[PDB]
Amino acid sequence: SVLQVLHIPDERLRKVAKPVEEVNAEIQRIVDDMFETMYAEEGIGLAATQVDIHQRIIVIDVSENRDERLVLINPELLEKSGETGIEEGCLSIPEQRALVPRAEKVKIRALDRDGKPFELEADGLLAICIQHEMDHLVGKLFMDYLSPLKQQRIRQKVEKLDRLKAR
Ligand SMILES: [Cl-]
Ligand code: NI
Repeated sequence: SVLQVLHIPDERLRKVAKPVEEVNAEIQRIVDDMFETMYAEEGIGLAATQVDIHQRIIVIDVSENRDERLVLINPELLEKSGETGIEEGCLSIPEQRALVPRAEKVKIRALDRDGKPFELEADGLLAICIQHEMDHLVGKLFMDYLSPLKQQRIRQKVEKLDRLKAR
């Protein structure tokens, strides 16, 4: 099923996710719904926080052909290096953008969809998306990296867009 994605200024987006205790049937269903939602929204990543489920679960697909599913359950950042930054969007901040400074390279450990442990070294867009999505799990949004005036403008624009969509 496609789930609702929360938009700013919803306070539930600021909630710090708890670790997943056991990757079970419930967790696998959440993962599958998150993929359905991410693809339906034409996004490249989604955190459980964004769908009002406050557990450390991320789904990602940065591929052009939309056929490279990555699941991070309980991800932990092991190392980071380099400097990068692109214009980022966010499904929770619809249609908005900002240049966000990030690490170019990250190494993480996590559990996959079957609950099997793995490690991953990532760079380029994948590394940027991992960091963006991991931020969500600690209640942090790309807005938080910006000036107060820019944050105000972004909030106002999302609020107007949401009124318009609310039909
Ligand atoms: Cl997002
Ligand atoms: Ni986001």
